[PDB]
Amino acid sequence: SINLHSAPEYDPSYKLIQLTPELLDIIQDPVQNHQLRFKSLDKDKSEVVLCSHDKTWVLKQRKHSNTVLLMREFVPEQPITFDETLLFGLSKPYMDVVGFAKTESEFETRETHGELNLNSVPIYNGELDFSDKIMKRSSTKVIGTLEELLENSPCSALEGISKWHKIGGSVKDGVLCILSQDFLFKALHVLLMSAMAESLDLQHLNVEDTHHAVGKDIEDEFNPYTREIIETVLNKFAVQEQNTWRLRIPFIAQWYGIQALRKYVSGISMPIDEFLIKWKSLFPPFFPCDIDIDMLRGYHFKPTDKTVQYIAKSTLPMDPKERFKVLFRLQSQWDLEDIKPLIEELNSRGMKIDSFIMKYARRKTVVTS
Amino acid sequence: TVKIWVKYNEGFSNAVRKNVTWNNLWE
Amino acid sequence: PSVDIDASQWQKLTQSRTVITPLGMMMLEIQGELELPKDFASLARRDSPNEGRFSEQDGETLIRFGSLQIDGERATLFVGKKQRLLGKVTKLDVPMGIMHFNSKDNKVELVDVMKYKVIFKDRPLPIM
Repeated sequence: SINLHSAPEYDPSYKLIQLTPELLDIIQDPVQNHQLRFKSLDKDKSEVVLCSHDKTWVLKQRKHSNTVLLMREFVPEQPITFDETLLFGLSKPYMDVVGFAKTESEFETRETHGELNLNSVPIYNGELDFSDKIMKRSSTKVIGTLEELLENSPCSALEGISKWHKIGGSVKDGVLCILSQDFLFKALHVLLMSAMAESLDLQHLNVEDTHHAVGKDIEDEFNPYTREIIETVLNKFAVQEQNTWRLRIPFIAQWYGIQALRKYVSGISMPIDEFLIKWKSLFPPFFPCDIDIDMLRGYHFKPTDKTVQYIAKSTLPMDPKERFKVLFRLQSQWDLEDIKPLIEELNSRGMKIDSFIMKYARRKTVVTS
Repeated sequence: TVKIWVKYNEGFSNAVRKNVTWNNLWE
Repeated sequence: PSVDIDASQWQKLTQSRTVITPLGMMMLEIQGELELPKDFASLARRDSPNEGRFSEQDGETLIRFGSLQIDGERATLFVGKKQRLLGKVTKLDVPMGIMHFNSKDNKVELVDVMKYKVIFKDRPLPIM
């Protein structure tokens, strides 16, 4: 048998944390130490998360009504002796343990989407007096560097950097900022324009060559396209070697195509060929890309087989039956690949997307009500 | 005489999960 | 604020050296409240060699409150002089990490990893 001992006072510093298989693998990895880290914005209010170098878990405390004792083996200074009575089902004691902790709760860990804390970071639209406007704000405290941002965000380093690149994060005059859609697209256009004019390798762009190409023949005082702006644009529309960037050309073409949809066929339809003409005409001269209407799936619909018109998902109903109804009213017959991105967000319970469509629609391969 | 025993709980209850702050870990 | 989890000590002990972990720890669970005296110091003076209910370990007065007997998955717990509880050794679906939160330096150290627990969810019985 095992002798059970208890201290008169437990240490509440000992706590139970749920270890997911991945968390367990990380913790049980002798190769590296300090791979997991508790992070919080503040001590008294904000949530605490557990982060590796590329993943984030949210902590949740859960109280229970049972007695849970954390006990450890100890070597008695003196032999533990007591008179044995009529104890049956009890063998001779061979071991002593002492309850050193008494927990009333567990700390559960749930995998969660790491996110950036974008509280104090302003939006940059390419103004020339941006430094002044920020300096004349109510909140003087400004996030200086990206390291500070990641440090004070509920996310891992890799998640943070990825999101920062995805949202067009940048820095102007020493203050971190987020480029507006307008300025992002303008900076992209200027970058592409300059890239063609200097015959830069679109598969191997760097910050210095691109920035120099952009600000070569313009005054510094009137040039908002700094090295950081260029680097941001590259980190948004290109992919860097794990050294140099290569443009995501179909993605760029898609962006221009969405803009084109919003500009030319908003509220009105138009032959696909002519729209292709306008779309292509939006690009900087000699820019290498082959456009196709399929790039714009989820951003358009076809009133007729030879016409195209813009549609925003935000204007669609949130109830499945109604959304399918209005989509089918706008267009009687759909191609299978065209309606999916318009209705995917409504699949909350999770199933096969084809079956999901089957519930409200039928094939005949095109799609009908 | 020393008195040691277990007061049996008829069942088991789990409270609602709660958020965790920095002070919750380091009390 | 932010701080890394230190698992170096646990790692070293794990590489070196029943349900008891190699580090010599276990988790006991009882569906109820373990009623212990509020004053160990007073009762330790009345403790007779026959009873052996109290002892001193590393400057702490420990009470011997029961006995545990493990038979495979089955487990039996004797509490006090008059209680017997039947329970089981169950493998945790989600392994539990025991961590020590050092408030002084705001440092966290991995103590151990619990994969099993000895649980007693049924009403206590007479000693025989």
